[PDB]
Amino acid sequence: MSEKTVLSIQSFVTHGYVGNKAATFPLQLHGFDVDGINTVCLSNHSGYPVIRGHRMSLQEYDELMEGVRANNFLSNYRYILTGYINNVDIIGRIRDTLKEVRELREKEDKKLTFICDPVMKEVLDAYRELVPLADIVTPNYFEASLLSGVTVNDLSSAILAADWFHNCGVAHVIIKSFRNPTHLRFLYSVKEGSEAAVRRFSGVVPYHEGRYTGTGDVFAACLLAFSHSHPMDVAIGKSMAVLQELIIATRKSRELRVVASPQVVLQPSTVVDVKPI
Amino acid sequence: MSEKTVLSIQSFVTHGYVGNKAATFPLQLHGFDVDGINTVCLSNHSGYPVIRGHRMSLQEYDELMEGVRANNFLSNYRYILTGYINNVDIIGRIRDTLKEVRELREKEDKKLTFICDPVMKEVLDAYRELVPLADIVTPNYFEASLLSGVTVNDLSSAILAADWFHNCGVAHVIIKSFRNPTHLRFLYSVKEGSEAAVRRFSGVVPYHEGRYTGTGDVFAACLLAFSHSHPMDVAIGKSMAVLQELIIATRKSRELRVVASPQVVLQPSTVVDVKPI
Ligand SMILES: Nc1ncnc2c1ncn2[C@@H]1O[C@H](COP(=O)(O)OP(=O)(O)OP(=O)(O)O)[C@@H](O)[C@H]1O
Ligand SMILES: Nc1ncnc2c1ncn2[C@@H]1O[C@H](COP(=O)(O)OP(=O)(O)OP(=O)(O)O)[C@@H](O)[C@H]1O
Repeated sequence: MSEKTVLSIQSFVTHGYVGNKAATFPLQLHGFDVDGINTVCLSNHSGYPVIRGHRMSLQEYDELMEGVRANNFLSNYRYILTGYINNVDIIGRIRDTLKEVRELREKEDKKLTFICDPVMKEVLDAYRELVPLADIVTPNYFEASLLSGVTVNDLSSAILAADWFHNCGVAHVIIKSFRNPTHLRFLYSVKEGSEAAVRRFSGVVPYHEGRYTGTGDVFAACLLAFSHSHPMDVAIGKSMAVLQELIIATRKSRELRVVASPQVVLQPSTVVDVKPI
Repeated sequence: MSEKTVLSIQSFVTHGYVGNKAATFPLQLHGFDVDGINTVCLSNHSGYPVIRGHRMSLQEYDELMEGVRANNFLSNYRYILTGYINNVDIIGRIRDTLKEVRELREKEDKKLTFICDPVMKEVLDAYRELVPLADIVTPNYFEASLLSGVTVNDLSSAILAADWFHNCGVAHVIIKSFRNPTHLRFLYSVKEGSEAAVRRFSGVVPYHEGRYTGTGDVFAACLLAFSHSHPMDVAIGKSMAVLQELIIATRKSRELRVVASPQVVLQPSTVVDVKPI
């Protein structure tokens, strides 16, 4: 408990649990004031026969942001969370949105934590430019492979990928999974500065067959929430646990029912060991 | 606990607690799957020096709805909740959105409850056409005065206003307040059909000086939630209590901090007597 304000910039769907709908409830459950910017407002996520809706233009984004800036809302965000954007100009514009906030915050001696979930064209080049400004990044193995140039097959390659992120400026790197078969392994790598020694942690979670929509979005939201007063390694463990229990709860590519299981999001009971290397 | 699906059609702001942001969290806290349609996506509510953002056009609404309809999402809403729309064509279109859902539901022998918060031009005429389809309406005194043609000054006039709503087809009418000075009085009036006797209830809540944004939006959301398994009179009492406690909690035109007080939304402790007349 402290300043729990988040600007969350992600997709929005009317039906299903992805993007800002998936992120906002877990955050609010943990006491966070979430200011949302919906980069798209669609009918649903991919998977269905049909998808429709509105996609935010650069003009619309800029215009929204005029109000947000003019009314001094930028000074009051302790966190920025980005998810699915898929627009070169806007992900390109977020570099600016981030930079306006950080300077506003630093001038009043308050902190800012930018958590970038690099959800993935020319969008890749734009992410390569944005990720260096992140305090925490949460790539899946595919996104880590694309950004770093290193195919993330296993722990060793995951570590080389994570080094790329530290080299471009990122302190905290979570590579959320890679697949001995009946488990998924993750890597957390932390390097608190150029002249700072890197420490790595790894752990596993049981693999469950099938696909589950919105897992990455809920993970990032829980990571933010748990990172507020838990050390990062503990926060990663609790986030992995939330997902592990939610994926099991829906076993009784389909939705996670987070709303049906709020105590799981608040207080996961499954223990995930995030073990130092 | 039962089918807790809601299609909620209201405004959305990035900053502040109004519209769909104000409604969605209380509903989710009570276990509801909320499918949101954001009729506008603005930077903030009225009150600030500047307001900016996007307003949904008829074309956009229709296009969104194509996806929602095509994917058979309409059949799975137990509730429809409407709030701030302010667009003749769209509030005009909601008549259709409502009618598609009701027939889909009736054909599978399931129920539908439409709660209309008639937030208020040519918009008035359009509401006069939409309100007859509502199961529950939640006008403030101004909106009851505008719709009915009767100035709602006191209990007697509130009752004549409520009669207008029953006459055009509405079973459950809540006139949320009118101002002996240190209290606000409300009226709940129920008439379960043309050939059904009207019953009325009234109660009071302590008046608190100042303005508080989003009270109507949170009230309607809590009413829906509490109406699910409580009788309506009890549900009105609990909703009035939630607001009464939230307005007191922010005393320690400014925001209600619902996220800071989730147990108040789930389990209000203040008792509001909804007394039969
Ligand atoms: N069967 C599963 N599918 C997806 N995620 C799982 C599964 N089982 C466990 N998880 C947990 O969910 C977390 C997020 O999964 P992943 O790394 O695939 O993100 P993602 O691919 O972005 O997910 P999504 O695309 O669904 O948002 C993983 O770190 C993992 O611990
Ligand atoms: N000082 C107050 N201001 C507003 N609402 C209050 C106040 N004190 C108690 N309330 C409760 O809040 C409920 C909603 O208020 P009201 O009927 O004014 O809706 P509204 O005018 O639509 O509010 P808003 O415009 O803020 O959404 C009332 O029924 C009342 O019981």
